[PDB]
Amino acid sequence: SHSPASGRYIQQMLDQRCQEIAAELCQSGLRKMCVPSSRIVARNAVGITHQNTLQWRCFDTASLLESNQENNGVNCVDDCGHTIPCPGGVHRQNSNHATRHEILSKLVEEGVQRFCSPYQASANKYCNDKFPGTIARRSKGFGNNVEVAWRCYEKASLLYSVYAECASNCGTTWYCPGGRRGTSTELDKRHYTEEEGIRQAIGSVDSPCSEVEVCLPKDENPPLCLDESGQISR
Ligand SMILES: [Cl-]
Ligand SMILES: [Cl-]
Repeated sequence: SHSPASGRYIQQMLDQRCQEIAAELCQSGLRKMCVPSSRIVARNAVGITHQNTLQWRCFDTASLLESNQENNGVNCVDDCGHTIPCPGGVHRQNSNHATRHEILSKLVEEGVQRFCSPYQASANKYCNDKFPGTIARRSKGFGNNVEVAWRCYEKASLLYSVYAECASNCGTTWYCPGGRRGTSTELDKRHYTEEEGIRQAIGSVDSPCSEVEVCLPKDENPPLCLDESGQISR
């Protein structure tokens, strides 16, 4: 019934916030922002010409390109607050968007506290300490679509639509958006396999449960800590 997988709760909150922002702007007279909520998503991306940094912005999906080149791909966010390539690209002349970097950043920060597994956080911190900008997944490498290993992946090499293994809030198997296909493109090379280091980072996290409790993971912190059953007479 319920899957061991990220609910993408941060991204969901950002999209709803962006839908509210577009509606406010519509009420201020900004005609192009008067749209149903299905047209509005939050993406972290470049904007129009000269808007060349990654910022959180509210986009009208009817203005996004189906594909992107270098530079102009859009990014979504995992539940540990990392931005990862999502389908689509910014039309640099024609984009219909509203940049809202402060409020959306604040919502990401708040959402990280709720939704980010401390075991995943540890793995991500290891990777970023060692290789700035990278995050941890147990996923595919270059030119091999079967084998998985814990690696520090450059975020631009991940696909938000592809789920890959990450650490649950009990340090158990979970799956998160931002994965590899194991294909053989240049981007498929952009990672550092670190089995021992990531595993050590994961193993170093203190359990939220006592040693007389069983940790059952959840998609939001904290996990369930159930009293382990006794050596009962059955
Ligand atoms: Cl996630
Ligand atoms: Cl803002």
